[PDB]
Amino acid sequence: TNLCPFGEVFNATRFASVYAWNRKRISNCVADYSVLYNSASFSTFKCYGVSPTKLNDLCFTNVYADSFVIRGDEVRQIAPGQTGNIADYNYKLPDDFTGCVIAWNSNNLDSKVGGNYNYLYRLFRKSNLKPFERDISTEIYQAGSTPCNGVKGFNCYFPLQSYGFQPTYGVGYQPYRVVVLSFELLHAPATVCGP
Amino acid sequence: QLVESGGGLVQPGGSLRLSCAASDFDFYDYEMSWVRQAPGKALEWIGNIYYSGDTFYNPSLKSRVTISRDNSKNTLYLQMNSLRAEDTATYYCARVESGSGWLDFWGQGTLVTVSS
Ligand SMILES: *[C@@H]1O[C@H](CO)[C@@H](O)[C@H](O)[C@H]1NC(C)=O
Repeated sequence: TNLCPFGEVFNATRFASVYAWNRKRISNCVADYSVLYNSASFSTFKCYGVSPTKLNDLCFTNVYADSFVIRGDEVRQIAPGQTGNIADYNYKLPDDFTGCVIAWNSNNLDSKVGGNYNYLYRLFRKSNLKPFERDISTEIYQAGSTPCNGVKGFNCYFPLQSYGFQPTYGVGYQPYRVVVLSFELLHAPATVCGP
Repeated sequence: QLVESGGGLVQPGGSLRLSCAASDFDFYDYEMSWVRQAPGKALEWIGNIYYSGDTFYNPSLKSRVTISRDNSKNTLYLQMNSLRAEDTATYYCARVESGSGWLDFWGQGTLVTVSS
C-alpha cells in the first residue's frame, strides 16, 4: 500500500554507465505515475504499448527500472527496433516492449569542466545484444587478420570508451539520464497498481 | 626517445611502481591505459587513466592497482600491491584513440616476475 520507490531511481546521485546499466525490480507497492508525466524535467517521455495518461489504472507484475546515462544524440536508440551503438552493443530493447523510455538532460549534474569521464559505452561487440542483455565483459579484442598475440601483429582494440562530458559541449553530446520502465502484464497476481 | 623503468623482480608480499615516459608527442590530452601480457595468455586489461586524472580499473584488480599520471613530467605511473604468483607478466603502456578503441603501444614493455 506504500509508494513505489521512484525517488530512489530518478533522483539518484550516481547513475551507472550504459554498458553496465542498473536494473531495479519494483514490486509490492503502489506506483503513482501521474507525478512522472506532469513533471517538467523529462524532455523525452515515450511510452510503447501503454499510454502515459492511462498508467494510473493498470496493475502490473514486477516493474523493471533500467537506469543509465547516454549522450543526447543516442536517446533515439532507446526504442524498439532501432540501430546504433547503444541499441546493438550497450542496451537492446525487445520488439514487443511495453514500457516507457524516460530521459532528461543532466548537463549540470553529470559534467565536469575538465571532463566527467565516469560514464562509459561499448563501442563494438562480436554480435548484437539480445533484448535486455548486459555485457560487462571488459576484455581486449582483436581484428584485422592478426590475433591479439601481442604488439607484433596489428594492435588490439579496447571496447569501452568514455564520453568526455563537458558543460561547454553542445546539445546532442550533453549527458542525458535515461530510465527505462519495463512492464510485465498480468501473468500472476499483480503487485504494483495505481491508486 | 621514450623509455620505461620500475620493472624487475619483486616478492609477493609487497608492491611495485611502473613508469612510462613520453617523447616526440604531447602527453597532454591522450587517454592512456595499462595492459599486461602473461606468458602463454592473452593481453589482460589492467586499467586506464583519462584526461584530468580520472581512472577506470579492472573489477578484478580494483583494490590492488592505482594509476596516476604527470603531464608536466610526461610520465604514466602504475602502482600495484599485494602481488600474487600469477601476476608475473610483461606490462605495456598504451594510448587509447578517441572514437576507435585502438591501443597505441609505443612502449617496449617491462618484464615483471615474482618469486621468493
Ligand atoms: C526529484 O526532486 C524534485 C525536487 O522538487 C521533486 O519535485 C521530484 O518529485 C523528485 N523526483 C521523484 C521521482 O520523486
